Amino acid sequence: MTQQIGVIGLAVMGKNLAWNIESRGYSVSVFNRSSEKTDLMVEESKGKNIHPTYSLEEFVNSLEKPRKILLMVQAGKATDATIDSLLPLLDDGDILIDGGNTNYQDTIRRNKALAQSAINFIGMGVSGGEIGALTGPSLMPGGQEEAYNKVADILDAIAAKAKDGASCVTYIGPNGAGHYVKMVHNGIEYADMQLIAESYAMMKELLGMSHEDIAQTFKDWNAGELESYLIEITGDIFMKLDENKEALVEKILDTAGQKGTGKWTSINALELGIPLTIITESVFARFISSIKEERVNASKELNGPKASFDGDKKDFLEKIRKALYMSKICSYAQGFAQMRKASEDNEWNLKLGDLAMIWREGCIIRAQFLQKIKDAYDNNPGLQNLLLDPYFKNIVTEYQDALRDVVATGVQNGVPTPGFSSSINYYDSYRAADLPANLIQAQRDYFGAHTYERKDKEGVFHTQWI
Amino acid sequence: MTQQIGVIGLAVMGKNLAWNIESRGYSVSVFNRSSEKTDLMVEESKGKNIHPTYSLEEFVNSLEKPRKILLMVQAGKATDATIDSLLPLLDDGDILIDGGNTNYQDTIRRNKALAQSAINFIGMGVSGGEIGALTGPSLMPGGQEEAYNKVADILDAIAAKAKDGASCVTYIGPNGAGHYVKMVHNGIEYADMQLIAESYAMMKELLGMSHEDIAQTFKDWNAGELESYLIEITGDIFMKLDENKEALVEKILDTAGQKGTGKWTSINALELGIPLTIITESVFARFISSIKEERVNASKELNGPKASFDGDKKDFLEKIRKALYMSKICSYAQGFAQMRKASEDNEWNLKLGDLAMIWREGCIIRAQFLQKIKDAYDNNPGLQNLLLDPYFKNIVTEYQDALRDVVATGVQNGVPTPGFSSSINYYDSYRAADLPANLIQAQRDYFGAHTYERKDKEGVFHTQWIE
Ligand SMILES: O=C(O)[C@H](O)[C@@H](O)[C@H](O)[C@H](O)COP(=O)(O)O
Ligand SMILES: O=C(O)[C@H](O)[C@@H](O)[C@H](O)[C@H](O)COP(=O)(O)O
Repeated sequence: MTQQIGVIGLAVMGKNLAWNIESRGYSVSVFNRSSEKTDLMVEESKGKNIHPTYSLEEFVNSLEKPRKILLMVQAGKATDATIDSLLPLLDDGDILIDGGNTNYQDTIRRNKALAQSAINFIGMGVSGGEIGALTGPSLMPGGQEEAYNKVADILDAIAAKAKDGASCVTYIGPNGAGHYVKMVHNGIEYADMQLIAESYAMMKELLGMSHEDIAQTFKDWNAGELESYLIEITGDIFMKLDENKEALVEKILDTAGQKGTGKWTSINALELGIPLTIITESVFARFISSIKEERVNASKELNGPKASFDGDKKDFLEKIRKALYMSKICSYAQGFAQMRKASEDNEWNLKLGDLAMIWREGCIIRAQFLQKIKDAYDNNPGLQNLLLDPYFKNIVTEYQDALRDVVATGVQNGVPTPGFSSSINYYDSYRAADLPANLIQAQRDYFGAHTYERKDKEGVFHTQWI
Repeated sequence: MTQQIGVIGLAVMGKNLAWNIESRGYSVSVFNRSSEKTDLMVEESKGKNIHPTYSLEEFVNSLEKPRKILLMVQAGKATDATIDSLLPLLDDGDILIDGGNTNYQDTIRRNKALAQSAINFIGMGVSGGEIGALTGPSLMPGGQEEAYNKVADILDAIAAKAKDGASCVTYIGPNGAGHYVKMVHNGIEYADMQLIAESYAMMKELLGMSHEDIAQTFKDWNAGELESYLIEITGDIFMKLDENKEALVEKILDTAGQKGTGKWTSINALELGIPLTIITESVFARFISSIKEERVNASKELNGPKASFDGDKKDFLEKIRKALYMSKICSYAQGFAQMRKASEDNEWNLKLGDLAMIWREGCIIRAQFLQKIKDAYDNNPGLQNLLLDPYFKNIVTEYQDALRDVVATGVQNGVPTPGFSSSINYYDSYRAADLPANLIQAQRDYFGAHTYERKDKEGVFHTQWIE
């Protein structure tokens, strides 16, 4: 008479999640304010246990208590509009689940407001794309821990499974913790794609490699430690030829699009005081990407060196490979330092090892790399920074020679390497016992009387320099 | 019996500004809610036309109308609290001037709310420090234009005077444009200091020079095109001694303090879609400087190359100079691109040439470099980007060779150069006709079906990439 879970908003992401839930033996109610999308789902659901509803009242009354309602509607005001309409129809203990690409600060607000109406609110990050939602995504749910455990069985059944069987879902933390770490996953994803793009730019501009050799190189890289979904599809992309047997990717306009999640991570890092240089450079790299016609006009006015390489290209290709793997470690080390601080500031008590665990499959950044981050936190739960992990430390201690060679060669040949440059600069600053920040403190004391501390004496000092 | 202008908040900044005003022949009323500071300044103003008040009602009733009130109260709630209590006592046409380090969005809110009660509001950036506030600071007032004109004489009197005879103050724009431009100034200031810090880092760790040679180099640089207040005081700083013959700068804790305007500029750039890489790296550089204990522990676990240099040090030191000057050009170009975008979105109608004009003196980033920015916009008011100005373009055309050599050398010797690196990366990215964002777009279409556009034909496309 009543279904076990309900899904509002039946675009392709909501349709696929509901179908995923139904494929595991659960009964699902579906509703869409525009009932035409409900009418096509039912025809695409011949045989499936999908119960359509054509009103919020009928939808809510269709669900067993405590009601489990998954919100898969457009982010922003539509989500708040759907919440406000449901609130009069719900009963105490009902559970709302926002699976959209929501800013975590809105989730904090909705969770706080709804809780005063005795209503549970789970903001859940969902990663994996359209195909990921239909077969097994990465799921980052945050909110009331008790309400999570009441829906954990459903989430665990639909989530992607790692090679050790563990489902790629776990309780992240209170209120907005889930949507927060989904935002950080996307920020990490930005840097992964930009580092691949810089490897690609070096192979094309500096080495003059054809699209076939570019694809084969990424495939060879994918058979080793760099194995990842993004590197896999990068190999497939350079295989996709077009009308006249040319690389289709070479005819795509170089203007990188964006939703909020990219700039949101960088803004949050700045607010928290975390040096998220690599991801931020990637976000900034998308900004420069978008002013195409301005760059086209600047290319005719500003000259640079002509890229040339007189050495062994296969040896240098391997240096790019080392540079890519080391830059991932530096980028992830920054992203996990941000989550550690956000956990502390928001009192989320995050378990960073669990985040790497649920990112091993389902999500876009999924890679064997994620298993070694989990190994890092499994070996040392108090690990203060990824660079200090014994395995990762041994890598960057080795690969730094190739990363320096790759950056310096890119700079002398006019090939921009913002992600590579940021990684090596992060490694050199983080390991530096003494930075030139003492001169910054001396200047601020000069013109602003901002005082300073000393390296030998303890206390606060001010100096009349002139 | 009445005064011409009033100052609320008598810490050092509000004090010196009140004394600056009084030094020009104006009558100033002063107030501070904690009367401790008020009693002290009346002792410090023996013989000066300073009328002290000891209640908000007495303060307002002591000023001639339209009343001109300079608020120098702690930013945030204390400033909004002062406005809320002043409002019932004011009359239509009165003018409030907030001169603290205020987030421009707060100024937008206050201005529009107070406009509904016929109260003018001016958010004025103040740059120059305590001494600069006493003699002549840079002033960036934003608000109602006819409210600025009724106080323009006072501001022009107290502002620093460039050697054109022009004062370092202009009507910046409506509402929060004054505090916005002040915020970008501080963001630019962060980068100027980080670039100087990197230049110094290359001298100590790579070239092995000591404080004597480092100081004389910055003075040598300050005689040429790089002449700036910041580079000048750097040379002075590397000469202050421990009284045990040591350079005092070397035993200062390398944990850079920071306040809002630094990260505010980067956060704003990220909201506007502006590539502010150099200022942002400098903000991030201060963050990583703060975890000193985390760094000293990493210093014993993460090794790197032993910095060694064998070539001609004087040629390379000159290369560092060219690297510093070109990095400023890219950094300022990013900052002035941000301001151009911000005025477009806020209809502020900013005149960037006037900004560089009033930063020629009084402010912290003041330098002959800012005459060239003024000369750029005077040469081309529709300048797309400072890098396209013929003078700057010729500089970066030649200096890019040096900046590459410095960045490559520092990278090979483990000396971090985040400002130098992001500047040459900005140059190579801004001038790149074709960037590798085509691959990023292809990937976003692969896993997200976000679709893409093409270079040859036109329209929007989505592709089945794998079979
Ligand atoms: O599926 C995921 O892992 C992420 O959620 C990501 O795929 C996001 O949802 C968009 O697809 C890309 O976002 P941008 O437009 O910011 O690249
Ligand atoms: O006069 C100026 O230009 C500034 O107002 C200055 O006095 C301010 O104190 C710092 O430049 C801000 O930088 P911090 O955030 O490092 O203080």
